[PDB]
Amino acid sequence: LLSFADGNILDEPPSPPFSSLLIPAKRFENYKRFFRDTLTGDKMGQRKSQITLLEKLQYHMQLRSIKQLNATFSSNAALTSQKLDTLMSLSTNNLLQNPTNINWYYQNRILKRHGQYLTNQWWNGQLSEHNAETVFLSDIDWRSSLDVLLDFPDTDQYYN
Amino acid sequence: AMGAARGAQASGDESASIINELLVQMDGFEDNRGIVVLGATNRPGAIDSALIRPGRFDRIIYMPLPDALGRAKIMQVHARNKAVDPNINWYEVARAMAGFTGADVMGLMARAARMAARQGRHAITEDDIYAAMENKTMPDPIPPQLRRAVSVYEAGKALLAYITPDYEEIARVSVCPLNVLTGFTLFVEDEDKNVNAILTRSELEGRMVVHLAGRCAEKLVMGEGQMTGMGSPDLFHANLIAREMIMSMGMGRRTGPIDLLRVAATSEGDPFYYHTTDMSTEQARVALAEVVELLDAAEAKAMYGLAINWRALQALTQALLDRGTITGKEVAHILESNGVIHFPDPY
Amino acid sequence: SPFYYHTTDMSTEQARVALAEVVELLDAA
Amino acid sequence: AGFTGADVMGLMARAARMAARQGRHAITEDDIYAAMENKTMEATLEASTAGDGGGLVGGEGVEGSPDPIPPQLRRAVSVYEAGKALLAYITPDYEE
Amino acid sequence: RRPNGSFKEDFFGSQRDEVHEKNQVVYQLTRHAITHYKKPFKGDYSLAIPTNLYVTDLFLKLPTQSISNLTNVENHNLSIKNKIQHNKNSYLQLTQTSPFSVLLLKEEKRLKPNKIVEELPWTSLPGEQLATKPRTSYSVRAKVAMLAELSLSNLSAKLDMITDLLVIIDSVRSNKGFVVFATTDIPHVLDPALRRPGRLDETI
Amino acid sequence: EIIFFDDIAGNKQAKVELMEVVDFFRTPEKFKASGARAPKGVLLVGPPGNGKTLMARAVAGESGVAFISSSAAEFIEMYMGLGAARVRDLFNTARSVAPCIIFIDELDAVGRQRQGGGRSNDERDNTVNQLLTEMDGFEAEQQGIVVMGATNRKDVLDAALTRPGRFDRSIEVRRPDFQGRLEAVKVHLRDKPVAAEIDYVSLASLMGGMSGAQIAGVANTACFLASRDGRSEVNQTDLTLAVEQAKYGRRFVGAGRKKRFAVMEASIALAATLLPAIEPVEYATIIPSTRSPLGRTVLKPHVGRYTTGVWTYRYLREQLLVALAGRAGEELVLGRDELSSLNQHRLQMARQVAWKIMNSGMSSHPDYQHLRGLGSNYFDGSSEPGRFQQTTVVMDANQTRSEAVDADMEVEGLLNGGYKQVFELLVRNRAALDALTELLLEREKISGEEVVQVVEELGHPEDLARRAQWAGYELL
Amino acid sequence: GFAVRTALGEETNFTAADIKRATRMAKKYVFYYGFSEAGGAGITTWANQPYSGDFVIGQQRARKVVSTDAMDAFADWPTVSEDFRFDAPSPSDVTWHRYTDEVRRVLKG
Amino acid sequence: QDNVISWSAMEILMSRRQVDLYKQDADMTEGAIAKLGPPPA
Amino acid sequence: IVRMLKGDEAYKRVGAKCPKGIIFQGPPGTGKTYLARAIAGEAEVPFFSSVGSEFVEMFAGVAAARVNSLFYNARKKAPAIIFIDEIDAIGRARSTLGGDPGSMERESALLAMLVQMDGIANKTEQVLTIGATNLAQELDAALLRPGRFEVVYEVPQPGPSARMAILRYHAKGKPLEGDGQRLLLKTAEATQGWSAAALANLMNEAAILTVRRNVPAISLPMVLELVEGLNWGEQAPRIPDSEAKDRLALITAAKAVAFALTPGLEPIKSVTMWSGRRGLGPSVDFIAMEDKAAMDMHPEETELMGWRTNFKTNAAVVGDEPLGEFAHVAGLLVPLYAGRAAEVALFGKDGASLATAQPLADCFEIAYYCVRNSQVHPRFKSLPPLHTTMWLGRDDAGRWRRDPLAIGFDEELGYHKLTLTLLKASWRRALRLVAQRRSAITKVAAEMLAAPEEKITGARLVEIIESTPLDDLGGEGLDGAAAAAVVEEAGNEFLPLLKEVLGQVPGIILTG
Ligand SMILES: Nc1ncnc2c1ncn2[C@@H]1O[C@H](COP(=O)(O)OP(=O)(O)NP(=O)(O)O)[C@@H](O)[C@H]1O
Ligand SMILES: Nc1ncnc2c1ncn2[C@@H]1O[C@H](COP(=O)(O)OP(=O)(O)NP(=O)(O)O)[C@@H](O)[C@H]1O
Ligand SMILES: [Mg+2]
Repeated sequence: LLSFADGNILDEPPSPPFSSLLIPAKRFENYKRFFRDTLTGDKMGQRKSQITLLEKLQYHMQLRSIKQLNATFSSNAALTSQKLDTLMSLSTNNLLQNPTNINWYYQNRILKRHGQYLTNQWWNGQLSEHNAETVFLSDIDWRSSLDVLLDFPDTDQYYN
Repeated sequence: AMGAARGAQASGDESASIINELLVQMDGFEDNRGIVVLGATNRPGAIDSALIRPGRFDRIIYMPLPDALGRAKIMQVHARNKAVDPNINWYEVARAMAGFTGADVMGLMARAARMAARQGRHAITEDDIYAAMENKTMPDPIPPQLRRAVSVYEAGKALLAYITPDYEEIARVSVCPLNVLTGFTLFVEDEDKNVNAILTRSELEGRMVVHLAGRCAEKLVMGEGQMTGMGSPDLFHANLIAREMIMSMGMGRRTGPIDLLRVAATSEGDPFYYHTTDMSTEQARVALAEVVELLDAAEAKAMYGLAINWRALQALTQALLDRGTITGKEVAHILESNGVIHFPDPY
Repeated sequence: SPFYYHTTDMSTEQARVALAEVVELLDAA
Repeated sequence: AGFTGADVMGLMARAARMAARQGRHAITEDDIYAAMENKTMEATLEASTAGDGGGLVGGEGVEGSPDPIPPQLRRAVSVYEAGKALLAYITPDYEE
Repeated sequence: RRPNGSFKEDFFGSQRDEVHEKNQVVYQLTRHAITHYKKPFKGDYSLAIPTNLYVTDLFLKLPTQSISNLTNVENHNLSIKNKIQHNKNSYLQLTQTSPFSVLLLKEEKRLKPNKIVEELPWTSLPGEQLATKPRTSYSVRAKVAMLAELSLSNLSAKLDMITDLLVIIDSVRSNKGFVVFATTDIPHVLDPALRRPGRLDETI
Repeated sequence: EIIFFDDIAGNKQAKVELMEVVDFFRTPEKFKASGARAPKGVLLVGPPGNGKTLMARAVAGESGVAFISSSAAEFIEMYMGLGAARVRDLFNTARSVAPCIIFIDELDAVGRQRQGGGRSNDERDNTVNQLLTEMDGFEAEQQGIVVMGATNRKDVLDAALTRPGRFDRSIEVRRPDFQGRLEAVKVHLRDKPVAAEIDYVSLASLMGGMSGAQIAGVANTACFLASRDGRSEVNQTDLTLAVEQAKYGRRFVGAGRKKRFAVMEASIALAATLLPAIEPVEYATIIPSTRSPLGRTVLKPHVGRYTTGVWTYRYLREQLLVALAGRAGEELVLGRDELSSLNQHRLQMARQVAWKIMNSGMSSHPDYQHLRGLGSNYFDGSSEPGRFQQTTVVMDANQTRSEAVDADMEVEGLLNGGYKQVFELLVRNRAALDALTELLLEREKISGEEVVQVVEELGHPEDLARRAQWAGYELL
Repeated sequence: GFAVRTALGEETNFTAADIKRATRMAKKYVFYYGFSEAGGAGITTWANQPYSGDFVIGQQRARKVVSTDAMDAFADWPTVSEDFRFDAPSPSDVTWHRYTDEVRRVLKG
Repeated sequence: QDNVISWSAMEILMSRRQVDLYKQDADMTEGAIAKLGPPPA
Repeated sequence: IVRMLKGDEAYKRVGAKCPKGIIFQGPPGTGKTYLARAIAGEAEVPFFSSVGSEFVEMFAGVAAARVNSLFYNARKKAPAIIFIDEIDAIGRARSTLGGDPGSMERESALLAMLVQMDGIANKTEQVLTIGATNLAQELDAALLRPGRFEVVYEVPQPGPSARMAILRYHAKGKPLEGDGQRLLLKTAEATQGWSAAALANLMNEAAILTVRRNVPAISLPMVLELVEGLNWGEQAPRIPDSEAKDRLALITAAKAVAFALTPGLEPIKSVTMWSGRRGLGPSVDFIAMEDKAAMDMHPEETELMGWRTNFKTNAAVVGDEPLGEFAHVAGLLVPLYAGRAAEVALFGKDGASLATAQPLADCFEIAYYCVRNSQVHPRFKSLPPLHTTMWLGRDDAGRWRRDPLAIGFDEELGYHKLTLTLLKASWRRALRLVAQRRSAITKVAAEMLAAPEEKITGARLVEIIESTPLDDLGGEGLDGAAAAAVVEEAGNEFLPLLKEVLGQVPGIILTG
């Protein structure tokens, strides 16, 4: 009865049931995100996280509704609706054919991401205090100097 | 409301006293001849421990969700004191009421009454029933080659699920319905299948072949360089079957009767997961060899079963390319009118 | 509160030596 | 060693029980030693058997545990204990 | 069991004890672990002796297997386990208005520890729309804070009772003429202060 | 007391906004021709100390209507239903005295999310929903009274409370601006005996970062120190000291520990002055404050990088050198056996820089150079609107078991080669280092011009040549 | 422990209580403070900075400050806010080998 | 039909030609890669 | 229901009975009180309004007596309507914990509420009850049992047509510039996710504004700025001019030009430099659902775009040969390397910044999918149908587990070296693209810097990319180091590789 510490972070403190500290759990949540998005998927049988049928249906319904508003207020319905809901009925047969997965990348790595650009990236280590925690916890403010704003990022986390 | 457990909202004064009185009346100096206390609740776990002990409250009876015939009988028995259609067949209407309860059936027939009254008619007709459900509710976009690929996939899979002995019956085959980019092949679900019956080896191999069918059809008709990744869940299930035949039922001549996998059900994602065992490199390699042999043989048999039915395959994929959706009867007829060749059954 | 009572994070090359020493103690006994 | 007064009184009551189990009324010394041994064995035996587990006790009748403890399995325990006590006797400065 | 741990002097540097006291604790601990195995009243229902734990694992559990040769797993064929704690052959046999709406949305809103987390678009959903979402479903900080709060509040409800239990159990040997049977299922989770002589010694 | 708008300083938009409501309240001039109904509620959000109260008093005064203000300190109580009782009381009396202005403080402490939590919520949210049925509720209206609430953070309030229709307008109250401080300090001196040689521009460009209450406290300490000194007025130097004591704090330090401070600050300043990619120094002190137990060297904030995010690679290497310079100089002067525990956090900062170089795809490994970071990036929302925290996950699926050893070996090479480099740098410039430490020891605080002067008159010729080559370029 | 062993002539469990303490300090000598020669200078790629004692579920006693171990804890500056904590990626069991070897060299000297 | 099973998974599900072409892209030491394919080495 | 409640005289003929109770549930701002007052006004019957909080007070038993008096005198003046808004504070589910008096009085009032409302067993009692909540899950299930609250109705937030109708009704009595119809249409398809109260408040604030700034009627830009600033807040200031801003503009222009040359992507709407938000910088923006409906594209058009054959999207043409979910996805790695490639081409490694590192750090995931999970890599298409990447699900403790046969699969099949080959090829492609389109990137940057709103439109960007000729790869400003890796002689195509294999067998003669 002796472990050898194979797959884990080297020194980790205990968790709220013992120690009220919340950093290990905050890193574990991103670990689980990585698992679901790269390795396994959300059900047994998927190549990755995929856009479900319920959503492919909701995209169709949003576009249908916007197209109607437009034409109708500027100025073949219930059939599509009923067959679309009986399409919704499946929602669980995991053996559906989804030929491509580029919509996931285009929606989750271009539209929610590097389509944009973050501007708070780094900082020179020489602040009015000897730290960044002390500055962020200081009494008054130190992010004002026109008086533009100059802030610093949080420290990056690593988890291997 | 009275049969709450201890630690309820009291200090040993009110609810305690009424529970003790219920006890004394049921137990202490009972003269209770013929008397029956037919208590009713919906969460029987909350009742105090002192009340369900032997003698006091022991019989417990459960009422489950009614089924098609149950709710059909409910609708019949409720139709007595009302002005419903003189004669309306409605067990098929009950099929549209899946997942309901008796209370919801009462409410739905009352809604139908109100819907008929809104129409001014003093006689509730059948459509009002349907009307209930409706008021509670409130060119070619696709390129050619994609339609071709998906249709060939579904054609192969349906063809091989048809000629295989003892498989389920096709219920629908659709390719991009409503221009939603998707394709599938539904099989009719029955309550007749008893899961306690064991699985022969022949049945498992037949399922493996049916799963590899669609990928093999794509490879045969369109070529390797045009194969996509749409046939992935079938691949997963084929590999799952092939691993369970070797590591969980001892059907491999080289591993032997050793048990290395164990299906298990979740506390109710997915319904199931597995229990595995840590193997060494020797054992793992000896098992991988057999799994690979099984999968390769299954692929070869699928290729032959498709190649000897080329005319039926052509007819079916053309029917899918022009119609978009087919049911079971129509695909059976298309396949029979073209000379389909069933696999034998040696048993 | 697989059961494990101890835990170590020494490298594998020191674990080899430590276990060799334990084993030769047991052999002498 | 390490006992208190409560331990001594509990031991004397247990010794009365152990003297009953041999058809006697008065406590002897071997009844005190047997009380100590019985305390210890009770403690272990109660921690092993605890659920569907089990497998250590040997006189209850049920499938796991035979009734008269086969003699081939008693010779072995005698050999085990003889070796252990002999080694503990010839080792200098060991306990007694 | 009413409520040692060295993890305070490793990561939190508390170190509120004199050096001689720590040394004494260490001496007694090594001697106790090594030489009090199978000794009456001194080496007993004690969790500080590794051999007692070995014995319980040897007669109660099934044989444990070694580590695996796979990657992306911890040591065995499994993933890392949570930080804060809240028959058949094949799978081919494991695939079989008020109440509807209210109970669906009632069981939909509850907290689920094993849900991953969703991500936001770096340009958050516009204002009011964001308020339609439970906070614990798109932010790690909120979910982890909720789980920690739950676990700690649940822990803080232990409230040892062994004192009055102890006195009223020691009470009944001054009376005469009745007997008291106390039955249980898990005698090892009981406190050792009850098993002390004079309170509950006779076991059956 | 009665307050007017001009007694308040800055917040020009708050005024503009809280002005429309004055126009709508006392003199409904044009809003019949516009067709606009009157806004019913205003939410004043901002940090505390920026006076989000006297603004309510000012709007109520300049509009000239009753002003019954009550905080939630009398709204928090555990007895049966009394919160809703006091809410009904305040609201029905405001309806009786209508028109009116109901201002309420402490809204975040009561208007939190309705959920289970503790037992108090069986009461706490009860009061809240009574609140909810007073603003809109039934009755379809009362008069159109104005209800205003002061809260620090809007993100914590209930969803129903912050909805358009219960709080129509929402205005922010930030810390005073440059001209905001200019005006707020000068309106705070007609109540002070002051001299005439006062130019508020120096104070406005010197008190940047403080809240209004802190400016008032600055004036208070100025007056009290003028009294305790024996004078009758306060002039330039007077204020300067006051604000210098209010900002940089005010403990004994041995003369043996003081030289460590001096050596490390002088080494950091010499490094940051001789490296052409780092900003120029602005001042260096050795006087510990109440929160930083050692000296500080402060650099001129380069606005370009801070606003765009263009932190090049050259700059990151030089920042590594700067982070190690302190320990380099300590070991150079006081000998290796005297390394101290004053460079723990500078070592953590050097580690941060060295790992950011590797994880930002700047490495020199061919399999890493311009291609990859370390693992998978996942961002999370911080305690603010625009703040995101990064996380990187590295598993067997992206690191191949012998790139871990290379990551370690290269980060180690960076750190230790950087240390050797900066050590040789300080070796070549010993004279300037000792001169700087003597001057720092004798003055206890110096500015950038003295540093640059000393180092240019005492530095090594080759380092000065390099420093002169890259002297004109804006960004590097 | 070394005195007991050199007087009695035989090893005891007294050593058990020393090395433990010593090992802790030795790690702090190599990783956190950076006094050793691990790498050419003493700067390693990883270090374990303490956390404040506020996180623990603390207690209260009537004792003074410990002789050294609580008095030499005055030179640490623990971490207080959670969103500014730094933790480098753990070493790689071939770097860990060399670092623990540096600890061993210190202890043996 | 194979009666000797190799310690490597590459040699089980690949042809000899494919192995001799692809074995340079494996994540193993050189002494391991030199043991796969044609025994010429 | 109010035609039935008020002398039905036609509903009684078919015995259609009224529901004895209704619940209105939905988010805040939906219209439950408004609707209550509406039905009251059209109800012409006694209407008793209360709140579920006025019941509990200082003493005990008072809440029960209050609900008793309410329901009793309501039964006395039948037929009537009761309306308890926010029963959440009174109809809360009874817990099992908490010995405080407040719970006592609350559940006692709950009991009284119950026994009274089921106290309509005299069916002719035509007392109708209505509750409104936004916390429907907190209700005790004893309330929703049949015979007490038979029906609940959900008030959803409005869709596009309902939003246009609300903005139509709440605009009678206000001045609207030109045709108000198109204004209402635009702000209806621009206020997605809004409630009804929010739209009403939007109309009111607009009118206040017109006065405040001397304008006769409300126009479209003013209401657009209104809705934006109400969504996000105040409008942050632009970026100060520097030499850092020039490099930022250059890398953003390189990202835009690379997004506009990738085959098979959605249309680009605009390229901005200001973004008016706090924390965010420049952006590249693509069309939304509105422009899709206006242009009539299939909702998932970016997926189908991997199989069409002859078309043109921004400045990329594909001709009579489709991409294949491998080229289609691995085409994404070039726009992610464009900024870093522009920097390394113009300045060298010293110019590599932290601005360009965050996209670059997200390419291993895409390439790992392309190589391992996609199952369409040309190397693994020709193996037996083995699944080398199988995980066998999670237990209730939430931990995954692995296919036990997979000892050493990822090391022997070579997924890592393949991924790196893909990434290095992509990097060289990006370098060449950036070296060829140098002048185009220069002009896009210069033009978006000297713009009115620092914003350029997609049509103009495409026009710039199309209108200027390619450069010459001759090392004009190509850093010297990156000027060697750009004449690499890519070796792109397969046929010149196949003919050098076919030239080894003697029988074959090849033509052109
Ligand atoms: N804009 C301002 N102009 C002038 N003085 C201001 C301003 N804002 C705040 N003050 C000063 O702040 C003090 C009163 O602040 P106060 O209203 O009490 O802050 P608060 O909003 O109530 N938060 P708190 O005081 O911590 O509860 C007075 O000394 C005012 O002179
Ligand atoms: N169908 C509608 N048509 C027009 N305006 C509407 C409509 N529904 C609601 N409104 C407007 O929305 C406001 C009324 O909403 P309200 O009655 O407060 O809704 P609610 O659902 O009761 N909100 P809450 O009490 O916070 O949960 C007024 O401005 C109405 O004019
Ligand atoms: Mg309402």
